[PDB]
Amino acid sequence: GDLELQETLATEYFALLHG
Amino acid sequence: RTVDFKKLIEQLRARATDKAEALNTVSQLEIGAVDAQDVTASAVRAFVGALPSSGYHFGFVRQNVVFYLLSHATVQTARDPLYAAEQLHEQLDRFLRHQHDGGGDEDRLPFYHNGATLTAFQKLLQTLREIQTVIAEQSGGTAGQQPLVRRVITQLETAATEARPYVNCRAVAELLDLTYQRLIYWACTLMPYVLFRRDTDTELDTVLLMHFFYTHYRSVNGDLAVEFQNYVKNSVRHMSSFVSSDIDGDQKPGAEHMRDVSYKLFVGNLQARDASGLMFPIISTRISTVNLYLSPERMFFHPGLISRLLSEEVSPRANLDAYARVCDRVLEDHLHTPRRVQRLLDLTQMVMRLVELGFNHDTCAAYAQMALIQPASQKSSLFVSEIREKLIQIIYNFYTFFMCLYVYSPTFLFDHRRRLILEQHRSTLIGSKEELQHVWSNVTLNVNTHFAVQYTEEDFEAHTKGATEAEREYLYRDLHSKWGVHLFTLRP
Repeated sequence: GDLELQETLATEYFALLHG
Repeated sequence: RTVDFKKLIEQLRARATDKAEALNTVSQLEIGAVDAQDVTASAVRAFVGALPSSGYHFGFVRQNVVFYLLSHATVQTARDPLYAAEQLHEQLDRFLRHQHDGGGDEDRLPFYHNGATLTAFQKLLQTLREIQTVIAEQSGGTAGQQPLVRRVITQLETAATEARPYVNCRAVAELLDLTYQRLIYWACTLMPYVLFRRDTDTELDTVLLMHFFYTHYRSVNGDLAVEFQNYVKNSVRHMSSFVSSDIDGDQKPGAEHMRDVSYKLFVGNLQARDASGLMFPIISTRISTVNLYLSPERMFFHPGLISRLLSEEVSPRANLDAYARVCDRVLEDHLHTPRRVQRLLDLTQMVMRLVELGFNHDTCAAYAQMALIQPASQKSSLFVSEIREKLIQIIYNFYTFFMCLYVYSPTFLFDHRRRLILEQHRSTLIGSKEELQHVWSNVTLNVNTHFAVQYTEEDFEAHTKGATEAEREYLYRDLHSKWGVHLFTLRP
């Protein structure tokens, strides 16, 4: 359940980039 | 979100003896998304073969692999919602027939089953087909009416309540969101012009309403130009009453933004443009002529007074109780709306009554940017400052509502996007300031009121009426990954 947290954090980082 | 499930099949049958690796792989497949075209009968048949164990979730997909797959598949990336969806549907039909050859029964809870999943999915595909056909037929291809709009939104809400139990699937959610975005974008502009006309309106009020209608909706309404041309010549002794000399036209504040809408009426044709940047006589934005020549309720259609009131450049001697009472009335009327989630028909009615107020999304944004452009410190009376803060309230909640309506959908993805939307709108709307605390609370209340998507705990209990202690785990995990909140705890 750690790699899924990695992917969620990466998606949040991409969302911050988009913002 | 893309994940190549073929390499996932490679991983699955490379390490089929380990349950943990298969569970991890199916987990990132669930959080990931798969193209429909990449899915064939052989593909997910090899998916089944690569994990022939049936521990808890492996068995769960043995009974309900179709529903699990459609809960995470993506179709929008390949620009073929209906086509890829139906291709996926017939290959899943092949899957269901293969399983029926293996054996067929309505095992577990009858609410969800592979055959039931296929039936629901094909019903959804049909509804998508009528949605596309009605959009194509009532838009006249690629470019009264009110009862027709009411009827069509009635069949759309019927299809919605048919598909209401199926919201927690990524493919279904994105299809529904796309359909609703299309329908809302279509309906926001296709509103008629019956309610603008009234007896107390003057010539300036009606012509300004008509400019707003033209700049807001011109797709298939081609009779406007002739009516405007006739109305210009009918009111020959009227436009000269509230117009100033061209020498002192552009110098007065607020008229610079009004020049675009003004030249449209001066030239005599909305199709004309002020490309040369020429100078034309300017309607007097001063309230001394405004109150005498137009009704106060139509002020938001008039950009000059909005700009001047936000800029606080209006003389204190000038009377402004007209828009004061008008804005108080509209604010009280719109705040008193119930907190309950308005129905799609009710949402459309409230959107069209908002449009009747002249609040256009582009106009709202372009005239709300100046509110932060305007200086914070200025010399003013009490009531003008109250009007400016109420203007901030109304305009900014309208802007947030519209920018959230364009992505509105009764699905988890709308909330997932709207949390970040609210964060960005907090960072931009308020910045580091504090005097926007109460307006921010009101805006949050409005956005959580009109756009509230609600999932019932009893709805999930029906979702898991026959599900045993095993299937709760991954269903709850998917719900948490989608919504992002620990929205219940299962303690039977």
